[PDB]
Amino acid sequence: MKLVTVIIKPFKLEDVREALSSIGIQGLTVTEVKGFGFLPKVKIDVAIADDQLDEVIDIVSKAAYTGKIGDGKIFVAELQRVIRIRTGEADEAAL
Amino acid sequence: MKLVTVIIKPFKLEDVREALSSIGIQGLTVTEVKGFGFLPKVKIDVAIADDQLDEVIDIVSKAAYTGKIGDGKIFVAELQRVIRIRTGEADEAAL
Ligand SMILES: Nc1ncnc2c1ncn2[C@@H]1O[C@H](COP(=O)(O)OP(=O)(O)OP(=O)(O)O)[C@@H](O)[C@H]1O
Ligand SMILES: Nc1ncnc2c1ncn2[C@@H]1O[C@H](COP(=O)(O)OP(=O)(O)OP(=O)(O)O)[C@@H](O)[C@H]1O
Repeated sequence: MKLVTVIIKPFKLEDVREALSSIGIQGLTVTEVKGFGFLPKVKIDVAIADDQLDEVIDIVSKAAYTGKIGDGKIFVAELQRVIRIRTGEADEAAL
Repeated sequence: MKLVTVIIKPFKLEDVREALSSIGIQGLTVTEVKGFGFLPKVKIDVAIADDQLDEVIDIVSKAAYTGKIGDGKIFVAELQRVIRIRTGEADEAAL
């Protein structure tokens, strides 16, 4: 499992959110944040199966790209476990 | 050490916060976020010792459970280190 974090300009929220839906990813979390690189930013977190990693950074990158400074960055970390409180399903079954 | 992240409906904040206190966990961080699954959500992060993992997801799950869609999810990641700036204590001593 992986946790993929995208931090971008608040205006590209729509573009990345729709890109995500393309490959069947609707579950996600968005935090209003400030990035010093201080300006308003949108942080988007998404837990996925290992098999989807390259598929996700690909679609996100293209969705955010403009070629101009400030397109954003992608951060990847390992997720030891995910649990759906309602069912108790874990990992891939919890998504 | 582990980082346990709970994302739930803003109204269950109290229930989970009290559940946490039951097993002696008062240290925690809460972020107002939006979850697309877009609606206001409460993200609760809590760093703990390894020995407390099952104890924590157990109490949180029961505290949040209703059986109805939207009970929330739990995300677990490894924490390489924790430091208490004031003392310089690390890990379990930093909690
Ligand atoms: N090293 C970092 N550590 C933590 N947050 C970071 C780091 N680098 C960037 N960020 C976050 O990611 C956001 C997006 O970065 P952005 O792409 O705008 O950076 P830039 O340096 O201005 O341009 P570019 O990435 O195109 O060179 C930043 O506003 C900030 O919130
Ligand atoms: N795969 C994911 N990646 C990132 N954030 C997620 C993911 N799945 C859920 N979340 C976050 O967790 C919150 C709680 O999920 P919630 O339990 O409400 O999901 P659901 O699919 O509506 O219902 P259920 O979990 O009961 O099937 C979401 O609003 C979102 O902020």
